[PDB]
Amino acid sequence: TTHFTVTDQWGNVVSYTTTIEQLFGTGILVPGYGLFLNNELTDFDAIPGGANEVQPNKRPLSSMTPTIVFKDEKPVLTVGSPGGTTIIASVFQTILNYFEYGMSLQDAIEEPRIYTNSLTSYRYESGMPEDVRRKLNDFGHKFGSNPVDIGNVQSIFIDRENKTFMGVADSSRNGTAVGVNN
Amino acid sequence: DKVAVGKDGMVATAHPLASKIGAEVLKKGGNAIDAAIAIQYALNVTEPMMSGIGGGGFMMVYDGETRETSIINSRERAPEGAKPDMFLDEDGKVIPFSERSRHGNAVGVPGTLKGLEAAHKKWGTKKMEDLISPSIKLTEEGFPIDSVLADAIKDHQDKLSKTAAKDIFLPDGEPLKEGDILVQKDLAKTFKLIRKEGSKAFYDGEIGRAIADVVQDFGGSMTPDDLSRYEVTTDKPIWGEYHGYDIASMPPPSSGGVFMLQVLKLIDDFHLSQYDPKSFEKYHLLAETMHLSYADRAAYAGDPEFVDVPLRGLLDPDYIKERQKLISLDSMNRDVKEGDPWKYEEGEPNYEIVPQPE
Ligand SMILES: [Ca+2]
Repeated sequence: TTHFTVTDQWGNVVSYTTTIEQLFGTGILVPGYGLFLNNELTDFDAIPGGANEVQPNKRPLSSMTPTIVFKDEKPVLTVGSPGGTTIIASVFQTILNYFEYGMSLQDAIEEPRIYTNSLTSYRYESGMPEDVRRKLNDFGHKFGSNPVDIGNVQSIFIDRENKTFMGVADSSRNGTAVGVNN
Repeated sequence: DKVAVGKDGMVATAHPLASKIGAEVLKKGGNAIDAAIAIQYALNVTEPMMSGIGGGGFMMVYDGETRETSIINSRERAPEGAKPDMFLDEDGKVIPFSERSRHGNAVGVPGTLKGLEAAHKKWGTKKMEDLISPSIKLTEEGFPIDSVLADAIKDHQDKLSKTAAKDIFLPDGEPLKEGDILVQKDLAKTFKLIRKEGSKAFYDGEIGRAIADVVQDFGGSMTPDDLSRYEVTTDKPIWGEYHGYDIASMPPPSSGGVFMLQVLKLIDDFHLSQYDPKSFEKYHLLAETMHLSYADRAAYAGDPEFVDVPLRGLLDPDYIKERQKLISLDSMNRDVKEGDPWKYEEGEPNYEIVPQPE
């Protein structure tokens, strides 16, 4: 999955998450045509009967979370990330860090993230202190002892006080932010 | 760079070449939608493991003229021959993830290209040939791969070794390394076709027939009729409020918007800035909250064309307080079942709650 975002001189704001499911999807490349085919349908539940069971013509449940934050009716911040079920964690933690902690946009993005969807499934990024991790485990959590990168947030802040934009790309890939001055 | 400023526009993407392509569109007077289209094509070439015309996505757009926020939803669909039990073997056992994720039954009908065409019809100001052309050149003439792509090839070499990927990505049996030139002649040919003919070549044409044929070759059921049936949809966002700000995010058939909003609503009353960002207290409260929200997601989230998602109940302030009884620094909560958001809805679910293996 990948997330990107664009703002222009007319006030349009784009926040776009896009995917083929796993890296390279199925791995199948269309013979003669060069494009990888998604494995998206494995986002459906394998045991049927539930909200996200397989049906013909149905769309498998996503966790993609392209977002635009507004203040007084106008966009101020775009957020989104790859990562499957972890996307919810990346996006909410970015928003918490920027608005509740008052971090810079880049610090909000680079702050180590955690994710846990169950009592037996945990992930954390490097920079989570080791002692604190172990103390959380003593308390009942199940963090492993190796970090993993979580998500890949690209974001634009729309600075209406100064009539400018600020873009940030996450360190977890080689993404970049590029401004435009006409 | 990782951080940039600009007066007249801004792009942020996961690949430097795609960011440059989208910034150039803006420098030449295109709008953010034109640039986004060019960026998707570019990422399909340079970051081919992550997205492209073989997948789908959610493109959220705030329109600076109308002041409306809408979403071009190009999520893939199951073909008509898909069946509820297709991920189970004939004894009812779940087919292992590595296997089922490589099989043709996994392939949804792709939407991305129809998504780009819907966005261009609504908002485009540059011709589609201009927006695809930079990516034709990257595909046909090549570019030096980055580390993320080199790593991905190495990590997925077994999967790629089984398909027509192998001669491009694993030449002479060895993954391409960082800095090696990646040439994608077939992908270029495909982009030329789309440049000439539009999406008919894909959804009612030669590319489509090759998609259906290779899906069937790998055991799936997709047909050309599945391809010609597809169209994207346009969604309104799900909205919430946080810290004095209004947040627009992605509704069902994503879980993302509603559960991101729900996490924020659950944690807001704990005033987490009172705790250091790397404190036990912040991490614990986040972990306890996530366990609750992910459990509601497992129970209640799916494609709203088919199933009724209790969006109002999931975010009702009473329901948030119910769930918050289970989020405390005093103890580790092991009561992590879904809650009952339907108490705060008019109706009931039109499905069962079905445990899924982890
Ligand atoms: Ca990180």
